[PDB]
Amino acid sequence: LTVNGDRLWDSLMDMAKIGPGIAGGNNRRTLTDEDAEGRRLFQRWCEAAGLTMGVDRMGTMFATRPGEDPEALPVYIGSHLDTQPTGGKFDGVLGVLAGLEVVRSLNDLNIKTKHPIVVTNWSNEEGARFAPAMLASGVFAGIHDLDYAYSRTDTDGKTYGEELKRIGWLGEEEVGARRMHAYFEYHIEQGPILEADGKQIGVVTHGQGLWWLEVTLTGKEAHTGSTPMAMRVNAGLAAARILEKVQEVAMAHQPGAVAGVGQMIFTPNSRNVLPGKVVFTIDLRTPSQAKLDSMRAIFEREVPAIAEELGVGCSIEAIGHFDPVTFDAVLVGRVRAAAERLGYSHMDIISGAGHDACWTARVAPSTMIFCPCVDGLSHNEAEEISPEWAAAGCDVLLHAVLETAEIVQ
Amino acid sequence: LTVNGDRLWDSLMDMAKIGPGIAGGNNRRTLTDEDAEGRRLFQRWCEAAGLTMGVDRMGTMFATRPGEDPEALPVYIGSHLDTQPTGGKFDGVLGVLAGLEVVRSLNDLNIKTKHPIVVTNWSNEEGARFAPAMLASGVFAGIHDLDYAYSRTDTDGKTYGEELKRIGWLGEEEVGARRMHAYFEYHIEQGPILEADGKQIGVVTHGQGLWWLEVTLTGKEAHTGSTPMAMRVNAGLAAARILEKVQEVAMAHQPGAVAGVGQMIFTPNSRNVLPGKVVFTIDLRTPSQAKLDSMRAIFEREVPAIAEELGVGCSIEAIGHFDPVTFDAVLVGRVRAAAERLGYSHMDIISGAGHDACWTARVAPSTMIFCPCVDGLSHNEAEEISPEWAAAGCDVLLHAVLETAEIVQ
Ligand SMILES: [Zn+2]
Ligand SMILES: [Zn+2]
Ligand SMILES: [Zn+2]
Ligand SMILES: [Zn+2]
Repeated sequence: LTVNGDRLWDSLMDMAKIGPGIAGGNNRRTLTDEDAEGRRLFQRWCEAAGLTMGVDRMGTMFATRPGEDPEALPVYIGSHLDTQPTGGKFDGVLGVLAGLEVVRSLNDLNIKTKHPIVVTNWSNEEGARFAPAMLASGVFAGIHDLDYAYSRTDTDGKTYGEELKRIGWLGEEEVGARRMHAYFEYHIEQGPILEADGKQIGVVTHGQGLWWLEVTLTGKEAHTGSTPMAMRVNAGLAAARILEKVQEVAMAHQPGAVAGVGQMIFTPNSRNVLPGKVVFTIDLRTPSQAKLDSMRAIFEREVPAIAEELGVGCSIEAIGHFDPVTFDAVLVGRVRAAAERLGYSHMDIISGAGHDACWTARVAPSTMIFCPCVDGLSHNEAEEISPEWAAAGCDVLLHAVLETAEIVQ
Repeated sequence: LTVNGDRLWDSLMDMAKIGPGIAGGNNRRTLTDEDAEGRRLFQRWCEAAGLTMGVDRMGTMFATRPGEDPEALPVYIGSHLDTQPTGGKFDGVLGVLAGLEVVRSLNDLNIKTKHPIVVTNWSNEEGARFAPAMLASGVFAGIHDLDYAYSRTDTDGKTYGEELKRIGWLGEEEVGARRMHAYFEYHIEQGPILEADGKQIGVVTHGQGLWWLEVTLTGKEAHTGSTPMAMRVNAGLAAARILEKVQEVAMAHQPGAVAGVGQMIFTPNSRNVLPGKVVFTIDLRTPSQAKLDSMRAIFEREVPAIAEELGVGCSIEAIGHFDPVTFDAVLVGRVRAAAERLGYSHMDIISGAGHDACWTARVAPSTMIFCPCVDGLSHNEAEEISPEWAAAGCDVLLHAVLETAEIVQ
């Protein structure tokens, strides 16, 4: 049994035509008109494949294929259609549309299952327009209330909840109200491991835990000409030395830990004035609870000490956190076995990023499947997979789901 | 014997009322309409003091007080009325309005001079809106042609030359056509030295030379979750290590050198994506030619080696440069002597920043006078001096000018 990879591929290219970016990728941020366009197209496809559409109060979309057991809970296949402003075509979209290809493959064969199958598009997974990321799955898994989620505002000062109403995807359903037999998410690695190790299938075992530590450094705004070295209070240098320490800390915890900085903000950011304020986020991740606690403790001690070294003030706010996630070992094994059975090359991998699956794992037996991506490139328009990679993992998805939903024939 | 410090102070407070900033300072950037308003008020004052106004093709304003010798070249008293967006009330303004106070004090006493005195408001000294700084004095001293200066455009894409015409300060006079007997500029220190050493008067002997080395680092945009440490090409860490090098190089060149970074720009600047591009300016300065060449050479060699260490691409563009300026020893001497005779405390100081004086020094015997400023604060709305500080240095200015222009009696 396999999926129609050509049909999968075509769907990916059709969805990529909505909210196209500036370089062959996508800018289809959550709750834009472009996102509404993608939602509608997906719904059209879902209906054409015999699925009934449910929508929750966060706008998550649940497309149900009936099971033959009316008491059986559904096997959910989820991801997200929303993208980064420099979005790739495959991040998120692959998982959603793989779920759709699974259905279509089951419809082609008239397969009946005991469990219903529900293909799921989570609202605002990316957290690019409204933070946090994984916002709708967050409410679903009880991580935060609807109120909190609704009040998230974008860089235009519009709220999530207003925008959700504006495009008319404020659904009827209570968020978190569905119980899942199981949850699968198929996604690109967003990293270079599978490609570099030549593996078609990443058997996701865990998701790495993280802290986002937002560091605000307070310097003295001082002309870089007229201020002698000995009288500088240099928040940019402090930031710099902290970035070194972050690298040193990450390296002391190898293997299987990361830390680094993506976002750095100097104020005023003039060429001839030392910053009054420097803000940055230390992103530290590991599947190892001990390493995550250890890096976080180290940062809490050393970051202000490095600031203090330069007379720079320092406050640290935890703006993101979850502990390492263990995917359901039975579902993991199904994915591993299916990859073996299908003759695909495969390895076990840690999910480096968070996904909606990391939240569903709290309320439901959850796992993920990875396919490779070229050069580990993600969150960028040049993000690439082959149709062969797309289909390989969708095949593993088909098998793992069908084993879980249970074929009636 | 002295200036009216009350009248000086009042003029400062009147000028600070035009294009007021957010917080006690000024946003009266060059060739804004509020710049035009400041120009107009200064002209009104100038005319009421018996000065005739000339304007060059850059909009520099030259207010002449007659001399008794019709062949004598003028003693120029210059600064600028344009401010940083978060400008202080005193930067530039003090010099121009001190020139006006000198005139008024000479008029109060009906003093005649051999040399005419010209009060000068240079256009776009700050270089906030249209870069570089010292644009009008630059053209005056032949550093750059009118073409280049006119073609400077702001962040809105309006050109300097359009804007100059818009406000109707495109003057008749050929830029650089005036020959100066002498040039004085009275300016705040913009640094903490005079304040820290309890001196009222900075006798400026030299202006430090500079290089501005804009470094563009090319990294790999890579998710900070999904990318293993060993596969990162981290342009932000490269930037960090370069900032540390910059500090270590600065500290090796003490005494009498600076280097540091005010401007840092990460792209895309997301929390979960390592930058594809980091741009920053290494601002390095010293009155020592040897140390300036040394620092420059060391950066040109070591910055790419730091980048190469991390696999980061590196490109260095010199975006600004002038050599150390020696102010005219005779005019320096007069400033020092006038401070001594008047009983003000005083020290020799190096101009940390560039000023219009540093360009006039090419075509004319030039010097500067500094007064203190609170905490070295400049290019910020909380930039502060006392009326006492303002007046002490304007007194030294009156004496130095009158000795140079020569009293008739
Ligand atoms: Zn995703
Ligand atoms: Zn993503
Ligand atoms: Zn100035
Ligand atoms: Zn200034």
